Amino acid sequence: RKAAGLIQSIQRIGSNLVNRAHLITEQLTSKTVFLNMASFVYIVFDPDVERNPQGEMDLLDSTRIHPEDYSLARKMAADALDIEDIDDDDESAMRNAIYEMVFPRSPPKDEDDLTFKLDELILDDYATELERKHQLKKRSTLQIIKEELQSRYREIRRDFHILNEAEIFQLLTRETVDSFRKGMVIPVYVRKVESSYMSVSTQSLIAGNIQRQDILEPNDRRDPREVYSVGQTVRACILDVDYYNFKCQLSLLRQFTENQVAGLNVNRNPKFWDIESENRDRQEEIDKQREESRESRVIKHPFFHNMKSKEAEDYLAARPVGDVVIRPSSKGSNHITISWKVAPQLYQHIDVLEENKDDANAI
Amino acid sequence: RFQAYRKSIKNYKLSDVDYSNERDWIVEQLKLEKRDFLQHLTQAHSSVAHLEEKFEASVKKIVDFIAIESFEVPFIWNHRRDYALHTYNDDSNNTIIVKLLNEDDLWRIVQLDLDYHSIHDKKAALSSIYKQLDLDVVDPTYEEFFGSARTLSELQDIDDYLTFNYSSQVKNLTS
Amino acid sequence: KESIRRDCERVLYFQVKNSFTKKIDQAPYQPPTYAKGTIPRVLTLSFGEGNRGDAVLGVFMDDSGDVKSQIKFDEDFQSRDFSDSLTRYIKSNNINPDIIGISGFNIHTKKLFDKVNELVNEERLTIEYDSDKHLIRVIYVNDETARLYQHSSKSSAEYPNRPQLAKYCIGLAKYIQSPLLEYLALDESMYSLHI
Amino acid sequence: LKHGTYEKLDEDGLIAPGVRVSGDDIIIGKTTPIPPDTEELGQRTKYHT
Amino acid sequence: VSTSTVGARRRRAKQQVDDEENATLLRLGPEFALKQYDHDGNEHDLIALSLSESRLLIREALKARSRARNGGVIDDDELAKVTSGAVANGVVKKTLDYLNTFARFKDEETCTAVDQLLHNSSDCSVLHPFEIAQLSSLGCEDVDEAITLIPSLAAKKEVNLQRILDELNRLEDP
Amino acid sequence: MFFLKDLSLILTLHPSYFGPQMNQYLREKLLTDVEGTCTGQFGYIVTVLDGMNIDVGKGRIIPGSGSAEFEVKYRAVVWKPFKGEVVDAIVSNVSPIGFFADVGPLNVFVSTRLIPDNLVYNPSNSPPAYMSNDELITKGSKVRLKVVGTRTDVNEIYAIGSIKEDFLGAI
Amino acid sequence: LHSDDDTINSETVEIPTSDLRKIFNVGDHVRVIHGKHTDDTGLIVEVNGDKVEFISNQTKRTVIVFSNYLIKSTDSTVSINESGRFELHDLVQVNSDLVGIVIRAQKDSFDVLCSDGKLLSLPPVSIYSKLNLNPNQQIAIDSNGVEVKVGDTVREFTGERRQGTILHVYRNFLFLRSREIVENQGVFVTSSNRVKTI
Amino acid sequence: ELTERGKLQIEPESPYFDFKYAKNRPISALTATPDLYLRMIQAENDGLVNIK
RNA sequence: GCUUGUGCUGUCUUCGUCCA
Repeated sequence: RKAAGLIQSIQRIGSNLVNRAHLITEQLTSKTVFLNMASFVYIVFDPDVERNPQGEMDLLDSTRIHPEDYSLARKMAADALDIEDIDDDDESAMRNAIYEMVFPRSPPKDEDDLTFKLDELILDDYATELERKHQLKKRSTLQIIKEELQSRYREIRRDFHILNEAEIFQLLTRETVDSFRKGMVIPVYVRKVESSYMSVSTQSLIAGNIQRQDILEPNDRRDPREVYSVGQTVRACILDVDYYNFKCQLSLLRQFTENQVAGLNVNRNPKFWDIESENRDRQEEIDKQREESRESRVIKHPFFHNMKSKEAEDYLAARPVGDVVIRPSSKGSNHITISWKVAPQLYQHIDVLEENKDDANAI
Repeated sequence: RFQAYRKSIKNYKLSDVDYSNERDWIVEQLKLEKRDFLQHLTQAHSSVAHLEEKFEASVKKIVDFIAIESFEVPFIWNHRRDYALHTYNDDSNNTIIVKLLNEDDLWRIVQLDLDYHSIHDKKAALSSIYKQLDLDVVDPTYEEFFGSARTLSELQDIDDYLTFNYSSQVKNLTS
Repeated sequence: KESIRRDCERVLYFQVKNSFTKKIDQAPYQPPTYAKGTIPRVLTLSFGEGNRGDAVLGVFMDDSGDVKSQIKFDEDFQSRDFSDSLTRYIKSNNINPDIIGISGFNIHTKKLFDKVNELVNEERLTIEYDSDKHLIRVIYVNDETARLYQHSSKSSAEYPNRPQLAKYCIGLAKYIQSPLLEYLALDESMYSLHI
Repeated sequence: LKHGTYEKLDEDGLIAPGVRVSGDDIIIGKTTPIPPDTEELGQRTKYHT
Repeated sequence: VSTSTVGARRRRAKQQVDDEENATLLRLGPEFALKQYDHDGNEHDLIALSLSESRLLIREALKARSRARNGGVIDDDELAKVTSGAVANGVVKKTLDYLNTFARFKDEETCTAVDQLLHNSSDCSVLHPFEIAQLSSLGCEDVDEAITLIPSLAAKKEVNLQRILDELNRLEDP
Repeated sequence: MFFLKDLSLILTLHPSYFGPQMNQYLREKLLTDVEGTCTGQFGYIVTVLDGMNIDVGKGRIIPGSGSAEFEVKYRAVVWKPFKGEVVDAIVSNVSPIGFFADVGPLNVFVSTRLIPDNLVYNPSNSPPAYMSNDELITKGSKVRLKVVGTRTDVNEIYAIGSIKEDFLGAI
Repeated sequence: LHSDDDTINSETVEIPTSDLRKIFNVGDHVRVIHGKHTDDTGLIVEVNGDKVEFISNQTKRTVIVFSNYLIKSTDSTVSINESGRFELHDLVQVNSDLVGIVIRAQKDSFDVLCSDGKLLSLPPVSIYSKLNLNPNQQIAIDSNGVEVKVGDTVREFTGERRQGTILHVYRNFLFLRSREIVENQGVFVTSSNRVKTI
Repeated sequence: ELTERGKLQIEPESPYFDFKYAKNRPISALTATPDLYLRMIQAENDGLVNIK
């Protein structure tokens, strides 16, 4: 909100800010806000436009030096030029000295400006005398003033970042080099099938390759063309990645595609991991994967009755000797038990094995 | 940005004693958070005595700048860097500069400055409640664990202690 | 639990702040024999998705930030005609790039990058300051901000008569010229980036 | 386009006498112009007009 | 999904003010009207249920279903896990927690006495069942508090509200 | 508020299930499709009474598709909030915009504009809370609120409460 | 008219529209007629005379709009067609290394379900791009080794053993649509290794 | 410790699988890896796990 | 490295075909 108000105020006054002090003299900003923002906003200074050192514009308004240190910077510049008629209270001579130091009228051989004379100054004694007289800690401020005077508003940022192989791969594929590396298993779309090599394309268009020793199982002897076809998609395990050429090698062998399940380096330290609870939970999960579905069997036959063994015996009790009843067997849907009355309160159960069954309920 | 941070603060201008307590609290909090850095400073700069005192003075000066002078972190980092570092000359006359604080530590000091005012409000409310209790003789346990209290959890514990042991006075003022 | 949560949130906050600081702390690309921080003259190229139909669109931005001479190439980029057109375009007197930036949507961009780099190396296309001569640099450009720029209504209002891929090229060139301001132009959208 | 074949047409869009024709095959090829879509976003030789 | 026993309700032209749901005005809509019909079409009254009655009914039905599914062979978690459906399990768990943390009457005999007091009373013979459920559920302590929480009871000043509330508090286990 | 209602459901059965266990399979399908569901017209169905002895009748064969359609009538316990009703609640989450409470399966949201001003939200508190001089409401604290508005969704219900009136707030 | 007298409440009076002002009660579903918040619905919370405040349904936040821009509409029934750049159930690239599926769509926001299950609410502009994956890329392989295409119904065996029909495929993750999971309109994310084809 | 929801839904794909059966992890070392403890808390908020 | 495209008018008038 303050920025928009400042922009509107500048556009009211004339869309041009001559000097840093005009943020206070024109009532544009308050004291503390200006004190914060003075050295972080700058006004570009063109020496060809301002021929007057005593002019309204200021050299140091194009630097990072705060306005409270302008007289400090001008005293540094005046003392560096070996001037001796200078007095601290004479601001005009200070401005002339700094103007002739930063924009000399007759620069020496192969020197743009007299800023190189600043390196002869002993800033430590100046900071010591400042601390003694005025109780100001300004040792780093003298260095900042020196660096800004030698080159007004340098580029302090790091150099432009240039992408490496991993960054280029991540940029072009959106797969990091962590989620696409050796040992991982991915589905690949087969594109070419040959006698000795196979060419596939992954989901992110990275061209894969599989060799004869990695297509077929060791016990297999059939030709690769008979085993796979173009357009089919299969699972494969990564054996090498070329992050520069966007090419990878894969293997379709069972030893690589299926066994490698624990792809994460989970710290299974016994003191730091509950091994026994994990084993019990995994065993219970296998014991739940063993669950199966089952149902009764229905058979259409005049002497067939859906009864148990004891039920069949009781049913045959009311019937004379020689009558026959048929009941399902406990050994499975492929077996049938036939019970016939041998004698009063004596029955024989005979198991019959069925072969070439058309259906579980069929005969 | 300071107005946005301090918009939720009911009253920001602390008294002198409360301000000194705030400075001490921020120094203690930074000492707790920066324990490894202080250990590295003590071990690797053993030849210099009382560097932690210089660290305390620097943290207090940064808190002084932020609270009284209302300087934001970039201004302090750029134009007040001499208060955030210590220099000395070794036996071989070697000029050595030690960087006590960084920009992230200045932001953390801003965060602790913002955080302490909730503690101050809670402590003021607890002291006011104790005043309305109006004990004939000051409770040694209350003052003992109220002087050393530095987190709102301990203030909540003291509040629970007071509302339990002096429940009759609370009922009279008013389960 | 609350105390550890607050401490870990503080640590993660400072880590995210440092990561974002590493993201946005980039100067503009410095052309050779010029002082650091000087804005370079940029030429950006992209065919888009890399499909059969897609043509290459180019945008040239000078050091003053003004877009100049957007062009459309009407030939297969794997042919000699595209190479001749690009050689005539770069060697034109009114265009003097300091760097060539290339970015795209998939791995087909590698073919364009290799083609442009090989053409620049073979033809010896040097920087024209109009002495020591240096070849123009060809790089990959991170397009974090360009993909959001091309859909922004501000870009559409700025360039009403231009397609989306032209806005993508302008975003890439602006990112090369000033990464910080391009991050700032996202406004609320910069919190959705991968920091 | 239609589902029939176009390989029996000549350069001028007309079939020649003596050629075998089956149902739906194209015997006269004719096109009408259409104001192009936003395909000027870049389609080197494959933008429909 | 499920359809009520009340049907028809075709298009007309008149519009009425007794159509919006409102607890204060005792306008519960057509599907929750005072007069209902069973599967046989006979007359039926709206059946409100307090948290004690609801908790007893849900516990009884759930334990009956659990006993039936186990071949006829108390914990809320296992009883909730008896039901099928993860979202259903979460819903019944939330209801069990809500009922448990606000159970005014955890005993069958206390709930029976409360229901008999709130039904057989001469003053309560005019009280709406929703008012009865609200009084037995919210556990109010004062006539003014009950009137403020339940605006419908303000117009029924012929009810010995205070002594009924004191009897409810007495029956409530401290 | 809980109620007893006579509800009906239409159940369609594929011909592959035309076996002796048809009635029990229909019963379990009805239980899975009714228990825990939320219908805006009725509210929340929590349990079905006499769930193992529900009459299903005779199913009608749909012409042209073979599948049978069953009309199953049952009595179930149903809970539905009403506008202008005061009920108890338990706070589940605290936020600057307001607090979220749970009334059984229903989640009720109360905005700050329906909360008294003295219950200032304290985010520094552990856990964060809306606290006053004599009141402190946080996660898990008993609250008595009055339902003002109810929002009906396809298979969900959203309620809005208020605590600005008397005999409300912390309990 | 409504008044304490019953005989007055049974009378109908024809009144010009120029002397009528709408009455908005607290807790009523109202739909915005015109303005920046057009087609926003919700429940009225505060009635400050001319200005009315209401908690929205789409953004679920309080919105202050003048009473002249409100119509009492008990249901939203907002259609999101001809908006944004994203159809419902689109597989949208959130950023460089994030992807998701649009679950619900709004006038100026979207709800995205990530591959890991986290839900996000973003403006349309903040979405990086839309993934228009080719049909050959949109193929995965189940735990048995049988190919599963979009539209094939599959049912898990690990975990909760849920079932759904394939809606989108991203790497090893399958976005499934299901009837019984009403929590996210049927959309739940599982890896292809967890499912078996039916 | 795992709830039933956690007992089922904690699959290898999930980010919470890293700490599914963790134990004897000191509090002093939690601040070194804030993401781990934040993920634990977020899993707790889902009702899958309980931090004890 | 190279891959295959996915549809049709309306309204009248006249002349005819098989019965009636």
